[PDB]
Amino acid sequence: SDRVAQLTIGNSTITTQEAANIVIAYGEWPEYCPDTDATAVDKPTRPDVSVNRFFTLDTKSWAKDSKGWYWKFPDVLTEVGVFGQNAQFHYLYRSGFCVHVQCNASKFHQGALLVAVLPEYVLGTIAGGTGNENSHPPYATTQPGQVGAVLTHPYVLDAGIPLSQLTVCPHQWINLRTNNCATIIVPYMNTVPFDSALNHCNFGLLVIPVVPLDFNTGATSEIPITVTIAPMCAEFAGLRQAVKQ
Amino acid sequence: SDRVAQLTIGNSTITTQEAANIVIAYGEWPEYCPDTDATAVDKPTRPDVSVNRFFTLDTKSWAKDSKGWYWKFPDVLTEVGVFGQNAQFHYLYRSGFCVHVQCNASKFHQGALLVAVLPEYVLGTIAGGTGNENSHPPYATTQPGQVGAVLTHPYVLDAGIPLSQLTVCPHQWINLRTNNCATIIVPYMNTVPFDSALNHCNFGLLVIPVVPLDFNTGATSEIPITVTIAPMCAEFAGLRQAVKQ
Amino acid sequence: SDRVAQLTIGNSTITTQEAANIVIAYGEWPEYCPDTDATAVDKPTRPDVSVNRFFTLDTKSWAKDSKGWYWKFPDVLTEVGVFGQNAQFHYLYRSGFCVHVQCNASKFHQGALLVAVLPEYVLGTIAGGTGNENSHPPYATTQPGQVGAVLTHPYVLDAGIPLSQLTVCPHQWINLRTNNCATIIVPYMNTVPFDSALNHCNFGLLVIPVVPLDFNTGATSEIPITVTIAPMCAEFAGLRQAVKQ
Amino acid sequence: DPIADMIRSLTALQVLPTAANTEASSHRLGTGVVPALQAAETGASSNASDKNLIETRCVLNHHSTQETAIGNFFSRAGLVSIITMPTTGTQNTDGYVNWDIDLMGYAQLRRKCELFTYMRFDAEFTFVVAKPNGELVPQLLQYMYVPPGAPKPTSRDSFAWQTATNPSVFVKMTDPPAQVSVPFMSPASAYQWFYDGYPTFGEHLQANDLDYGQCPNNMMGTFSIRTVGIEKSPHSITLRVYMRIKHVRAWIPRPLRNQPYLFKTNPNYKGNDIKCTSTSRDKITTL
Amino acid sequence: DPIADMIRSLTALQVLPTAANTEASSHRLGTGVVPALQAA
Ligand SMILES: CCCCCCCCCCCCC/C=C\[C@H](O)[C@H](N)CO
Ligand SMILES: [Cl-]
Ligand SMILES: [Cl-]
Ligand SMILES: [Cl-]
Ligand SMILES: [Cl-]
Ligand SMILES: [K+]
Ligand SMILES: [K+]
Ligand code: NA
Ligand code: NA
Repeated sequence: SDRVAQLTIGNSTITTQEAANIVIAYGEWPEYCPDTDATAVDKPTRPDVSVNRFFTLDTKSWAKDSKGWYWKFPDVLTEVGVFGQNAQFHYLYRSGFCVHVQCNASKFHQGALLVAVLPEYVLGTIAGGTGNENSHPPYATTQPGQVGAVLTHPYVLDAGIPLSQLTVCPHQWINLRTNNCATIIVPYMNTVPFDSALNHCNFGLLVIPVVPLDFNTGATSEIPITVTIAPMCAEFAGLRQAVKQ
Repeated sequence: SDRVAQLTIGNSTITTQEAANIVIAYGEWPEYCPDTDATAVDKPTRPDVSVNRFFTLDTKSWAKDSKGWYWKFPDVLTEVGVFGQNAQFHYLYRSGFCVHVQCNASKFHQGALLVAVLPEYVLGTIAGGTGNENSHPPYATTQPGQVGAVLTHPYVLDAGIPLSQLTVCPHQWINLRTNNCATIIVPYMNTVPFDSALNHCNFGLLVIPVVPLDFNTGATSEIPITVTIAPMCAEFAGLRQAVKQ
Repeated sequence: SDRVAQLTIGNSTITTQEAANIVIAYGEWPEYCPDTDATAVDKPTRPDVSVNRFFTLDTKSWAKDSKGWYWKFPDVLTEVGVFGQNAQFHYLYRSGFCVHVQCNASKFHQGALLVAVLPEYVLGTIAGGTGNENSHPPYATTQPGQVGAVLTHPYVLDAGIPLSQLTVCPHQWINLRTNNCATIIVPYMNTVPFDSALNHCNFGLLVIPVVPLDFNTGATSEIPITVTIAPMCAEFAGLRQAVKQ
Repeated sequence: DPIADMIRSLTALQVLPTAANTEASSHRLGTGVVPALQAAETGASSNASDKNLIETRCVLNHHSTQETAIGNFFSRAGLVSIITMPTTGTQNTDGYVNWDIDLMGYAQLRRKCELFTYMRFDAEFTFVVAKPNGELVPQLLQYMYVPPGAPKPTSRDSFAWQTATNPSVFVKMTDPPAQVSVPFMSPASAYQWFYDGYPTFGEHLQANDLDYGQCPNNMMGTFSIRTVGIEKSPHSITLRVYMRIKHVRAWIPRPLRNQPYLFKTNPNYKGNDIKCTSTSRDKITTL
Repeated sequence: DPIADMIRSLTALQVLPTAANTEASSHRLGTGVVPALQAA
């Protein structure tokens, strides 16, 4: 009655029989931009069900030695379905998200993933190792698309900050002996009411195995992790021709 | 609170800690024949507790290659306890039934039995294979007694009809990972208010493994299936000497 | 909601997620001695939290061939913490107890311990085998201290009485497939309102494996048993210098 | 008084003239409620509806449910028998025919009735007669119903055709087709297409295993026909009999026949060629 | 009208000038209640 759940939005429904509640980031539900805060004068388009629905991205495989992955929003969907199309045809975009990360194993496996949302996830480089080289991450690393990317130094989140403190951000854990999914509802966060879905990623989703996967040999070894996300209250403005970047 | 249950009738009680509800065939509880529907004028005998109680028949063994079994009612009990005696001494009989099929395994076994009640289960022969021979089933096949019989062609229920549609009849499934028994309460169904317990079988109980039993070697391989049934509202009339058939 | 529990007393808290209720010996909660029953005239000291708290004694290891153990009260604590100190400095003592015996295994182990409290547990000897020798148990056997002792003939509780009837005393069972602890609350029982904590043991705690421990080789074989007890309503009187015995 | 121990259906009918409407629904995100999850083991069918699995609009559905009422499904005349009286051959150069009433000889109607275990109804019988090539000639015929126990005619001029009590119909092959109404005649409360039993007591030796499944309560007697005349008629005659069920009630639905029929009186099927209910394909992942 | 389908924050601020007080408590012995157990 807290372990079972159903998420239905648009023409999509998710079920889970081993949940651990649902997190509402910073205690706020997503909402369309109100007239007091807005600044752009054109009437926006709010497609509703064609874009506020669940999209499932490519699946990753969890190994006894995985470092961890991350995805950027709204990058992941800029080229998927009607949402992506709207993001390309408009200068301005704004929305919230429902993030549902899935991973099930058996009562004989063990491990724990930390699933977190980090607003304005700016990445850094290892500075040529010595620290004398002012290198920067390439587009493919800052905006990995729907495939996401791999962390090279999870301990410092590839950004000089401690993973140990990431729990200060909206999160849940997928502890195999307890649950098989994490759900986080994220409201729009930015210093401006609307923004470009192409140039600015509002937040990043990190999935890091803090307690490594383990199991006796003979047990299923392919333990995937799947990410399903749904935009909420997607709004768009500043219509023109389509732009990919 | 729906998975646990107790059935007490007569001097017998059944318990189960892994049930899946109880079915009341066609939504009707068994009941004694009312004066408007009755036709025979003699006052019937309604033995009550000596016959409306649970009787457990011979157990069958479920193998990775079993085809399925069936029993006919009231044939199964015509020679058991006080019920059988009453069925033999009287021309007329009428009753309902509580059918409880049992089968437990382990959280590591798998398989699914379909437990169904089929009114007027008339059997057919394979017609000499070619279909040019108008053969018929022998007494032993139409009225197998308390041992029941084996289906030779479960897919067509040995009667030219699709097993795939048997769920249109009162039924439950025993899906090893979910429950360990099926319970169906059956009311008297016939075109006449009372009938011969010897010449006419009101319905048949089918237990067919639709999803075959399986388990890793080393696990218990003897997985029995037991049938326990209880007549309900048994009534008899037309007393005379005992007749076995 | 009967399987989960928490015991908090003093600066100590016990938790369990596989309990089987709690027993209140003879239906009575411990209580301080009332003025009608008391006889000693000096105002007693009732230390409260420094002595009414949980103390965990040495752990025992359960083997496929263990006979069973026992501890005497208040002997077990006469030399532990502030309770022991008070028991040594005073002639008179009185208290109740909360006994919590712990033992967890896996869903693949099996066995059953009978946990019981036997008031005035007087031990006997095997009388030189033949029964012609009027031998007696040595101090170390009658008052084994916090380590407890081992039963040589559990069937007769080393006292010529049947283990089969011990359930007539306050008890619980730790049946590995069901629970992992036993909890018994014991009130002061004696023919006098206060007594010596050194010369008289009010009751004995017996932990006997009636259904032997078993498991397939490969499974964890170190299955300990731990005893944690808490004096309740401890009262002391007749202050003088400390005496150990 | 001095001995204490000496002292239903949870579902009923509704009228549904139209298909259910669809109420508009929005997104539902929460724990505890989970309509998409079911337990087919219970024996019940899923209770989930569109609004629980997706976001729906409102739809005022006026589709009628009337054409699927069993009455409209069955009250359509179907062929139940073809009787022939030829003039030359081993068939019936006698000028008359006695037919045991058994309607299970033609599949179309039979499969429809066998969808149910018991049926009670009245019927309209239509008799379409002509020469075997479809031509019509001025021939006078007599159709007579001979209930169980009534003397069956033994010739074109048997006394039985006096038909003083049995009902008879006299019609010309040139008149339109004769048509009559027949009441529900079983001594039972309903006709039953399946009778898992034997008609009589006794040992059921393999010699009389043809008794199995034979329900006397469905045996309605004989239907006799003749050309009306003392002399033989020169015309071969073809009589097709159609039956239209009316005032019908049905009980206990069962799986539909999925193997061709072999015999009127039993469900025997061709074991060497057991047909699959569905067509096949190569892979479960391809259409 | 002829087309039906065309028709927040659960936490807020408090003033806390001082650290929370500690209320006196005694022993609690029972089943069902278990505050020490959590689900991070
Ligand atoms: C003058 C015209 C007379 C027409 C009389 C026709 C009477 C036929 C009554 C219909 C009875 C329903 C059929 C009953 C049983 C089935 O044939 C059984 N399968 C036979 O075993
Ligand atoms: Cl690292
Ligand atoms: Cl088959
Ligand atoms: Cl012993
Ligand atoms: Cl005549
Ligand atoms: K409607
Ligand atoms: K304060
Ligand atoms: Na449901
Ligand atoms: Na808690």
